Amino acid sequence: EIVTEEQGTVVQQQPAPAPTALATLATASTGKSVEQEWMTFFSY
Amino acid sequence: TEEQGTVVQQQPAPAPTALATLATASTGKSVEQEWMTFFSYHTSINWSTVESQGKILYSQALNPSINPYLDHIAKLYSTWSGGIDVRFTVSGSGVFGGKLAALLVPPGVEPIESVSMLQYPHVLFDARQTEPVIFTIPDIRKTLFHSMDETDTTKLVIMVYNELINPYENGVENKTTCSITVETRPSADFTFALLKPPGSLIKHGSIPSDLIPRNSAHWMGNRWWSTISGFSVQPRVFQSNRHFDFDSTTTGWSTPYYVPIEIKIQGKVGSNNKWFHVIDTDKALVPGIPDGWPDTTIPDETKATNGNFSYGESYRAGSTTIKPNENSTHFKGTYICGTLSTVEIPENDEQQIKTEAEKKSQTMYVVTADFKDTIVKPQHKISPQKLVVYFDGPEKDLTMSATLSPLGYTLVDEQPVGSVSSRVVRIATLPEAFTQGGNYPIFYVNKIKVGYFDRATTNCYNSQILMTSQRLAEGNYNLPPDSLAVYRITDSSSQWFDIGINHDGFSYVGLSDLPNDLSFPLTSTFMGVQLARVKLASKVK
Amino acid sequence: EIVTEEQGTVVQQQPAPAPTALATLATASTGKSVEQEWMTFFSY
Amino acid sequence: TEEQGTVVQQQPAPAPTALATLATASTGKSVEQEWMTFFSY
Repeated sequence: EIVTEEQGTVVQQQPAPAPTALATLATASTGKSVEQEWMTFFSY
Repeated sequence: TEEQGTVVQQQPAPAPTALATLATASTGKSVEQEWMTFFSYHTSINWSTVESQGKILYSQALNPSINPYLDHIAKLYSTWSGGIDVRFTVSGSGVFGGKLAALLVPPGVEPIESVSMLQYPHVLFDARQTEPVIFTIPDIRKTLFHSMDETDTTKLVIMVYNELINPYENGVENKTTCSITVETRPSADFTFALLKPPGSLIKHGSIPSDLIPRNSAHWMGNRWWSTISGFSVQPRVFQSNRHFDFDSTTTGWSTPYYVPIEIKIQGKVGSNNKWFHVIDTDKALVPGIPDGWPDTTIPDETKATNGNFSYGESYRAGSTTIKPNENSTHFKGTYICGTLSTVEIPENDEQQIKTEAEKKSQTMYVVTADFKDTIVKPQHKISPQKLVVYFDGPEKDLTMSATLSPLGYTLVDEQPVGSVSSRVVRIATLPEAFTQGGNYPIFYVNKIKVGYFDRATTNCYNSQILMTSQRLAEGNYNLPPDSLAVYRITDSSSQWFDIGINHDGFSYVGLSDLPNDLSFPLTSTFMGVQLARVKLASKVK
Repeated sequence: EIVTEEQGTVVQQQPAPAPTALATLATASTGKSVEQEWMTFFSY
Repeated sequence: TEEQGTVVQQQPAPAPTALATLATASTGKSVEQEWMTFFSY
């Protein structure tokens, strides 16, 4: 059959934490807010 | 609180928002980071019915590099965190049989090609897959985030569970293959952190993912400029000149490039010989030694007598034997170098030299050794004093400057160039690499023009590919001294084998001997970093 | 299997915009109205 | 009333307060002058 761009069966595996919680700890330390930060400052 | 600078009002104003709308309507813009809405080619895997249980067909660690877009963007940042989905699309025949096991190896653990790895939680997909399998690699870490230099992350491994099998296949020694394409898509929780000041370095060091060119067509040697044509597995590899390590250090006297050798000779009255001394040189790395001065020396001792090429009939193409005694050539193990010489006519006193100055230029034969006016002794420890040139040089007190460019080599025997410690020139020490645990070191081979023979050529060893020497020289790379920068080489056939680069700069292979039948139009791809203690992978017949 | 004259599964492509938008832009600049325009005017 | 100097906006911002929280959670910070909560030789 036909397979699109994100198509595909996703399998789950034993060693596997909480993606979200980890993400938060990162942005917490990082300070991430906007995805394209180079749009918020002037570059030489 | 306050932004530096004052906003002024310009007349031509961007005021319209509709313009944007129009743009959007005709382009169909939705999301801002499109690479997150689709899988993109990463690598391909050819699963063969010869590859047995336990073999690893794929092993990558979570890193921006496993994705085209992710990677190109990472160059802008200094921090990343999050996982990435890896989608495998197996495409074989519905009549085949076989399973493939997937497993996630936590950070701090190096996987090995053993079924032991399966005494750990693992899922498996079959050879006759219908819909793609997506494995999402979690980002297990003990730090709020990752530093662009970090490599020790979760590793995805694909091992052969049950050997692929084809019924319709003949019983005769043959083999069928089942192709599998690997793509990636950054998971939702994936993100780049702080921007990195363009031009800045990575304190701990950039990952060595570009030390070997993608096409073997751009593989020049760090010893001879000719492009690589083969490899040679040796229980010990060594070299010093133009060989750089990950610290960017070099025990040599030349840069990672090939440039003309500006030299300065001096002749003296009454000299029945033709060997000369080098008194000075312009462009030079190590003070006194000319940048690019050949790395090989003469074989044995011999009287400094004028002579020409001369090889017995033991060198006539057709004889599988060569007696090194027939070779009467005195300037053996010498590097042929085209030249453009000039003479410094002394002040107005006696222009008896203006005669030797107007003479046409000769091609000098360079080498490195000790020069006792009567006999030339082979010296493998270079110094501004052991620089020796040989040709039809003037027999009158003089000072001549020349600019030469190595083009060939005075053949000595069947053995390849620089395949022996003793004949390898060095200054302080001589870098080396020995076989370590199933991983043998290699020499990159390329052809070099020879002596008086026809358009013939002999083999020349090289410790690094010119580029590795360049990158490693001008770059800020890094990797644990107990690891290897692994790359996978694929020939223009179904053959391939991994190459690991040592911190010292030498390359290894997981075989005790590489094939000859290698269809040379080659292609290399970075695999990642592995403990040296693990046997480099390969699939060769 | 028998395939008719218009038979076929339509698959949607990732990089594709909304037709209706561009569509009208055309109709608007072009003034398109009927189809066999030659039905609406006498020709020499 | 006025503080000498002008505050400008830098990009890498300290904005996160959670960082502090994490610090605090793993160190167990309570009081600011710890030497006041115990006798010392």
